[PDB]
Amino acid sequence: DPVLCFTQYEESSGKCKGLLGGGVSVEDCCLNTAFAYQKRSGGLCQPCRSPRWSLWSTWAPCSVTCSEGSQLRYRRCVGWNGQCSGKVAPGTLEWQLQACEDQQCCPEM
Amino acid sequence: QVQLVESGGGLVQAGGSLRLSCAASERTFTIYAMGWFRQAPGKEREFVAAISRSGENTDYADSVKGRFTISRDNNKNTISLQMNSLKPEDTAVYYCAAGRAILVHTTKKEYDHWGQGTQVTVSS
Amino acid sequence: GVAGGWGPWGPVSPCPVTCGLGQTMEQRTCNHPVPQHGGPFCAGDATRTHICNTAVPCPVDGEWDSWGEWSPCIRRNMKSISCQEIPGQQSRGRTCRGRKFDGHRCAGQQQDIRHCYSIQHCPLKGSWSEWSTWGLCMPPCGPNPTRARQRLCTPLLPKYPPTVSMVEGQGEKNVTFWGRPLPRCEELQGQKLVVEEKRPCLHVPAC
Amino acid sequence: PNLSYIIGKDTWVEHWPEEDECQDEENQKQCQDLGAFTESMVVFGCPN
Ligand SMILES: *[C@@H]1O[C@H](CO)[C@@H](O[C@@H]2O[C@H](CO)[C@@H](O[C@@H]3O[C@H](CO)[C@@H](O)[C@H](O[C@H]4O[C@H](CO)[C@@H](O)[C@H](O)[C@@H]4O)[C@@H]3O)[C@H](O)[C@H]2NC(C)=O)[C@H](O)[C@H]1NC(C)=O
Ligand SMILES: *[C@@H]1O[C@@H](C)[C@@H](O)[C@@H](O[C@@H]2O[C@H](CO)[C@@H](O)[C@H](O)[C@H]2O)[C@@H]1O
Ligand SMILES: *[C@@H]1O[C@@H](C)[C@@H](O)[C@@H](O[C@@H]2O[C@H](CO)[C@@H](O)[C@H](O)[C@H]2O)[C@@H]1O
Ligand SMILES: *[C@H]1O[C@H](CO)[C@@H](O)[C@H](O)[C@@H]1O
Ligand SMILES: *[C@H]1O[C@H](CO)[C@@H](O)[C@H](O)[C@@H]1O
Ligand SMILES: *[C@H]1O[C@H](CO)[C@@H](O)[C@H](O)[C@@H]1O
Ligand SMILES: *[C@H]1O[C@H](CO)[C@@H](O)[C@H](O)[C@@H]1O
Ligand SMILES: *[C@H]1O[C@H](CO)[C@@H](O)[C@H](O)[C@@H]1O
Ligand SMILES: [Mg+2]
Repeated sequence: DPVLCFTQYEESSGKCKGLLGGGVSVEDCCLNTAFAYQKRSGGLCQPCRSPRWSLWSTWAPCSVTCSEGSQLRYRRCVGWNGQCSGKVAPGTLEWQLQACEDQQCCPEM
Repeated sequence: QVQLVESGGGLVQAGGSLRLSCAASERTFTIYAMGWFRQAPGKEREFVAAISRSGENTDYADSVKGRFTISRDNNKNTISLQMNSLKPEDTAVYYCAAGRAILVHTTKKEYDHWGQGTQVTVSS
Repeated sequence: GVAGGWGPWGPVSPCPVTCGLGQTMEQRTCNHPVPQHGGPFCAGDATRTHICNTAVPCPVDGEWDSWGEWSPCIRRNMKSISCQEIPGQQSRGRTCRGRKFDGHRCAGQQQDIRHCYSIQHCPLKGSWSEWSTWGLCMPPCGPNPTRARQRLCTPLLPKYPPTVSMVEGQGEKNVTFWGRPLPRCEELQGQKLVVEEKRPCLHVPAC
Repeated sequence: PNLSYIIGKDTWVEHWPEEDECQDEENQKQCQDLGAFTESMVVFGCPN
């Protein structure tokens, strides 16, 4: 399957930087492991390295501005031809839920 | 693999100009992205200007931007560093650098092949 | 006003990489007919950046795996050294995983050895810890997430010498406790090992 | 003070692979055997 091939995977941003060309197959672009690929150009910038878990994102905003709430953060198994730690296919997300508290003042108006 | 020979240095007065040229190996010329470095008396090696394999995308240091203009001759296997308005702080040994770049539009700051260098001295 | 056309789909630059994929270029520069004095320009598409394909995979450097589990702490010809003042040794293993195609090897030592006391399945005196920090909401994105903090019965480790001498050299080494003991303590709210409290999480968002 | 050692029928000879040579999965079983042999003789010596 032809996929856009990039020349550099900017880590910690998930962005495919430096475009090499298009229409090449996935087996040919990932012969150099420092590259990255992007199918359909709608997202999911995957590096050519072995499937390792990416960095955890920053916390989502607190679901309520008052009292105890909850916030999420995600992590995407980035990589190709392999499984992440726990029999996990590439592309699967993992979330963590923590209770937050922005302030202790409520109906101020 | 590739060998670099520099030429064009000399004693120029302050306010004058000097143009450097760098002759590389012809069979492996357009492979390497090339640039210019310098090493003043008593300092570390300083990045000056870089050029991609196309010559379209150029990159310069902040100390030489505006005064210096790097150009690439893809037909005579030479690169040129037009140094206008030479100051006494430009007295250094200018090294020609060769380094592999995958894209034709990517400028580099790290290079693996270096040369013997040329001497540029500016007096006041 | 010199009319400029196109030259060749030009002479090829060599493939600048010995592995995988690279980008050559020829384009078609406006060199055989050059526009002069700022008249017309070369009409068409000058773009050729070509993907050259080398059929040799590039070297990939191997990365370290995580540290393994600590081995049981024994000593040779000393029966079981559990709940005694007999220093032993234990090991831990890693795995260099991912080096293919003449890549660089892993830099470092693959085994970790430390000196230990065996506290496996030993009865000890204990004391109740305070309330721990509130944990995460488990299960996340599922039916009814709940928090969890707890007070566990932490064992009181015996006052043994923290160092040991070597036979060959006079320099001393660290000793570190290892094992799963059985702590003895008074009960708090009807439990002997660990008392916890669950509180459900509020305003759970969609994932 | 000059001294010559004899490799006779009562001499054990074993190959010690170097630091980057133990990263193979075939030598992973053997290099953990050789490393623990040194510390049991340096720190504890020979029992009995
Ligand atoms: C065996 O394990 C113990 C740990 O259980 C280990 O102790 C280590 O001690 C060193 C040195 O004391 C510690 O390094 C410290 O780091 C902190 C910052 O994290 C500094 O503030 C410390 O500086 C002060 O302490 C020194 C003396 O302790 C003073 O000389 C100095 O001027 C400051 O007052 C100090 O640099 C280290 O954190 C621990 N823990 C480790 C390494 O886990 C001991 O070394 C181990 N023995 C062997 C042989 O491995
Ligand atoms: C975030 O800021 C707070 C100060 C409130 O203004 C929030 O508005 C609503 O307040 C009620 C309490 O009456 C809460 O149930 C909710 O947090 C919220 O709907 C505002 O969202
Ligand atoms: C050609 O032969 C290959 C077997 C490799 O040894 C190549 O070296 C590569 O050079 C690039 C720099 O452009 C590095 O990014 C690679 O890590 C390296 O494998 C050689 O050119
Ligand atoms: C996310 O979790 C922690 C950050 O708190 C780290 O172990 C790591 O950065 C991971 O990606
Ligand atoms: C989430 O938690 C706080 C923000 O509420 C910070 O420590 C950090 O941004 C983390 O990602
Ligand atoms: C083992 O050692 C520490 C954790 O104890 C880390 O440096 C790393 O996780 C390694 O695998
Ligand atoms: C060995 O050391 C401790 C157990 O005492 C833990 O951090 C872990 O189980 C490791 O394997
Ligand atoms: C925990 O249990 C009781 C409190 O109920 C006490 O005897 C003691 O504090 C122990 O640590
Ligand atoms: Mg005896």
